[PDB]
Amino acid sequence: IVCHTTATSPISAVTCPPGENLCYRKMWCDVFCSSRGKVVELGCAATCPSKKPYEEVTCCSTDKCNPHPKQRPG
Amino acid sequence: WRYYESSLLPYPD
Repeated sequence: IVCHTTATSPISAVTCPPGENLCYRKMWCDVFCSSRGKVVELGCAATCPSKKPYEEVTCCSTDKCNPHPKQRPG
Repeated sequence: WRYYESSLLPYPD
């Protein structure tokens, strides 16, 4: 699968390692949440990152299904 | 760098 990644600047797409067939988007608040919104992390995954109390997680299985909130999927 | 939902441009740190 191919996923968006926040490891690069600008955000780009990477082909995930074999066995990692999901894309993920993780978002959470830091000190700047009120003005900048939540922190955004995008990457690859074999297993969806566990759901943490004060964290939002989205995991999907189609190419580039995990875009930055400011971008459309695909 | 770190990204926030408010911009496609990354912030320092």
